[PDB]
Amino acid sequence: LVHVASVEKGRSYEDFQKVYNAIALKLREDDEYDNYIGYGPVLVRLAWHISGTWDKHDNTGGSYGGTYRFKKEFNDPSNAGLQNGFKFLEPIHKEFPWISSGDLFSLGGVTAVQEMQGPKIPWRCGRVDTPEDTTPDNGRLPDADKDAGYVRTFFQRLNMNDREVVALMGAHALGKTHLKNSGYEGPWGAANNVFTNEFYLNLLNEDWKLEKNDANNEQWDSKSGYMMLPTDYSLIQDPKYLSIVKEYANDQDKFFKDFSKAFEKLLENGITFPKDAPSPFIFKTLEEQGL
Ligand code: HEM
Repeated sequence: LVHVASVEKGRSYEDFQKVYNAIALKLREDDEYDNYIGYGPVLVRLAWHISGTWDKHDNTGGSYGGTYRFKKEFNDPSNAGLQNGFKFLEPIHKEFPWISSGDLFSLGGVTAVQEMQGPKIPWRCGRVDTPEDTTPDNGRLPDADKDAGYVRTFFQRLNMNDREVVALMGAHALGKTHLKNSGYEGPWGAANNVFTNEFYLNLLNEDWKLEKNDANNEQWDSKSGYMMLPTDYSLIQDPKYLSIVKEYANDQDKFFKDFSKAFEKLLENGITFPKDAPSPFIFKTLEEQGL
């Protein structure tokens, strides 16, 4: 497979900045979702799950085709709870019917990180909707009940190295786990709709206790009322991952710079960009525009 990026016919930077502004205004407005966390966290989880199906060996999956819109991927057990993010974006797609599904789903993730005071993420347009038979089969997204060796091996399929894996996992400062979606329950931290290096500081400074939860799954719980998945706690059990966790815990700016690069790479895997194509767009926040 080759997937060539094709700009939506006749659209420029200003068009995409209007879709970003529509998503960001609705993030502001629907602030009550999930006990006042807001939709920002489920939207960056949606952008990672539609990208995370990519396989570097045959170029299948990834964000390009927008195939989450199809039943098979939509109903994947690993995507439980993402229907909420889909439903959020659906009025925005009726307002801007020209944008492709993969461009809308990935842009939702970018808009959410930046509106939650995160780093600017360069974003490229050009994903093209592909047919229902290009939809990847279920089972390509990662399990949470595993160790550092599984994590390393998993992310190799998306050719992410150690630094990129640790930077990307820092998005778990956002939102929370929900028992009915995944068999896990609880937040990773206190400031869960502000993008900060809090995940790393919690992993290094809390007194974590291994416990079983109500779904019979294990998770690491702290006195503070926070939790960590087996795969998160893996990052301090592996010596290579632990030196990077310490780095980001001591330097949020380095975490932001590395997260920015790794998240753009994740959203663009599998896509070939012609050099006639526009450079990556840097969108302004509502705040920068006075809106
Ligand atoms: C080995 C890797 C990963 C595993 C096993 C994993 C697993 C999970 C699980 C089990 C949840 C809870 C779902 C729920 O009950 O609602 C979750 C939530 C979330 N994940 Fe991850 N994750 C991984 C990587 C990532 C990455 C790479 C990102 C983003 C760059 C990410 C972003 C999120 C976000 C923001 C949420 C919160 C969503 C919400 O609050 O509804 N995760 N993750």
